Amino acid sequence: NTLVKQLSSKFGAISSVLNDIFSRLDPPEAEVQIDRLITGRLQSLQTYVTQQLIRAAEIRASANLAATKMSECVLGQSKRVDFCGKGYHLMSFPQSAPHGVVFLHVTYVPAQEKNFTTAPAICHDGKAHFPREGVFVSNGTHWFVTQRNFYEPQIITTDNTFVSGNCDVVIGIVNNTVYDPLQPELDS
Amino acid sequence: ISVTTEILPVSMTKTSVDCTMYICGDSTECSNLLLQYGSFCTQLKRALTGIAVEQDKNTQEVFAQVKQIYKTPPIKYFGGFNFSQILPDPSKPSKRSFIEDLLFNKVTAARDLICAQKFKGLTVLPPLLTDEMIAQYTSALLAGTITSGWTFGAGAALQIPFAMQMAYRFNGIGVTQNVLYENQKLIANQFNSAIGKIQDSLSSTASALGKLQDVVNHNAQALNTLVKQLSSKFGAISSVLNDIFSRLDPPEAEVQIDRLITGRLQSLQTYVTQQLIRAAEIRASANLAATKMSECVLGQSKRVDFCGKGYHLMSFPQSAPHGVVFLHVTYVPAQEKNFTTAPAICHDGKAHFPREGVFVSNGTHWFVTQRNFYEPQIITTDNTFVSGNCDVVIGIVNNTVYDPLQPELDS
Amino acid sequence: NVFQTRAGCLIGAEYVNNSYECDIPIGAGICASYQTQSIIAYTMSLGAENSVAYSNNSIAIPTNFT
Repeated sequence: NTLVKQLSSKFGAISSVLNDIFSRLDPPEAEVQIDRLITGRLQSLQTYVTQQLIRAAEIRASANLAATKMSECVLGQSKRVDFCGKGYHLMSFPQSAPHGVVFLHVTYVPAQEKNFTTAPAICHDGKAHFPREGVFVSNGTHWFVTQRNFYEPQIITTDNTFVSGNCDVVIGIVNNTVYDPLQPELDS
Repeated sequence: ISVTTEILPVSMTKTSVDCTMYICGDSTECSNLLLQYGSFCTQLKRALTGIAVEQDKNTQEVFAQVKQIYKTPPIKYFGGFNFSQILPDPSKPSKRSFIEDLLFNKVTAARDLICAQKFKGLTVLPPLLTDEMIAQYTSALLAGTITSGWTFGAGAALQIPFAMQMAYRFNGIGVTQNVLYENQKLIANQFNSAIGKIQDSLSSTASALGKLQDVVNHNAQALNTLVKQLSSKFGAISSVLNDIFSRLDPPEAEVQIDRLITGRLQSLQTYVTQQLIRAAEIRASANLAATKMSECVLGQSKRVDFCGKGYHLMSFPQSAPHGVVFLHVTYVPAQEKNFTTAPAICHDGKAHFPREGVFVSNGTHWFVTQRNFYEPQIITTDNTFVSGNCDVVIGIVNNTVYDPLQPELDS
Repeated sequence: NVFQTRAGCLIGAEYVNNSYECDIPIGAGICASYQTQSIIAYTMSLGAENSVAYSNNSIAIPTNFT
């Protein structure tokens, strides 16, 4: 619209149209006015082209980002934080829109938290025990092992713990019992 | 344990230009003559306003990522780690930290240049967010990462002791937790020494903030050349237009005025185009900084050479004039030793492959060890699995495997 | 009325001591909005204020998902 509206400028000439300039002045003198008009219009069109180029570069950057998002979020599962949504990414769906794409992100969010008391290791039979893929918790009386992102208490055993060293070097260790699931069937 | 510093520019300086004062000065005749060229200044105002709002959008996107403002509890024990230099200092009125103060002091009758440029139609607008608000965002992020961990980037903040968080990160990089639980004091001392070295380097070295200084210098040079362009004839008798009007008749004064107007308009166009290109580059840098903040501060990244040189552990943000600074805490091995290995163990006519580690030998015996730390253990059936006979694998060796059940059968 | 901000002088808006999310950005941490039947200029609120209970031996574990 502004490129169209620039056509009414005079640029210092005697008129904004060409036919009256050519129908009122001799060839020796109309040249200056014609040159002024031509130079002004050329400058306007060049400025338009430059702005279009810059905007095209920005659109290209956005398109590259969208292509990367389609490659990772949709065709696979992403471990990147805050890339395919807020939370823990599960999956995604694409939809089309005029000059654009819309991504629907299905994600997982925890809720209904609860407090607990924990210790890093358990000292038993003069040895320190560490969890394999969980965390030690206590409800005030007993001790359990639970997964990090969901509450699922379990009994401490040898199958879900591993031993390394004595229990006089780790800060915060506590005393408890580790249940051996081989002897009770052997003694029965 | 290594700490590394990274500097990223975020935003630019917002500028506004007055056409009439810059071009025609205080002369009314030029003001009347200027109207003939049409709409050449509304476009300039639109472009400059777009850049100005873009800068605020950049800052808001980079820094405003937490819904709630957290505070550290009064007790300052975090398993031996100090953190007293990066946390807010209530004594100073700016509510900033030591490193932040050093960074701000690092980058910097008679009439000031700012007033002289203002008196020619070039003005600077203030940003939406003051420095105090950016400091508060940084403090909230630091408190959230110290107290909660990475849980506050995907939901509610759940408290966890610092040692257990470090154990989880060690498990993430590929080392078991017992290493941390047995070398807590050494790791804490290394971290404190690294922070002290960063302090010393910041206090002594004064060339670590090149990028922001380059941005400031580029803006200053652009303004300087724009101002200097006002004293060129462009082919007329003189730069000053009142002398042109007084000396000679209107018929040629019109030509001289047209020459000056065209030259000044061309200079303004060039300035606007260069500003647009620079703003695009700054926006790209801001997008990179926002991605880095979301990926290295609110979580742990497995990408190589992204959140530091080495094995990534964690990171901390700090503010800087028109930019952000990242402190990356990473893990690097040292004191390596040679060993002899084999791909599998042939025992009882069966091939045995390790479950997590690698097989090593110290000259006479054979052990299984984790990949990134030397911790030998006896080869048993608990850390090994069997697949096929031992006449196919190339390089298999002979040894014995211990079964933890037969000893109990006889005892 | 008259108010003096680091971005200049504001006429026609009344300053209040509360804090809301920004609607029209003026600058230097000052925003404006149309509320109450009047125009009010205020200071931005970054967000809600929170504190987390931290100790040697306390953890928080979720029990449900969304």
